[PDB]
Amino acid sequence: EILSEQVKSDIENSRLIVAN
Amino acid sequence: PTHITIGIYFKPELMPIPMISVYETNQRALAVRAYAEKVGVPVIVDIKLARSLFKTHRRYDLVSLEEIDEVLRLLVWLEEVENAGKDV
Repeated sequence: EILSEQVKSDIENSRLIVAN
Repeated sequence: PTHITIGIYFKPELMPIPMISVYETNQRALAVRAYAEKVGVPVIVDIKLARSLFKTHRRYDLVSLEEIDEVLRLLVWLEEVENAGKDV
């Protein structure tokens, strides 16, 4: 699958995600 | 990019300025959204802001003075919103 454990971790540690 | 996903890290205990934690487009953007939803990290669909952070910043930058005030407003807003729901 397409998200590495690094990015998963980065998401977990974010306050928010801004999206379009 | 037809989809964009920008992540904001903010922990003032550690560091005063927020950071671009996540930076992805298209499929990877869709997967970031699905993963934040799964894992409970809030997703704010703000087209102008997504678009301009995408243009101005890169993964692991600090948020620059150009966009800092807008990002800070989003962060305060999110905190207020959490607090409104934290007592109910």
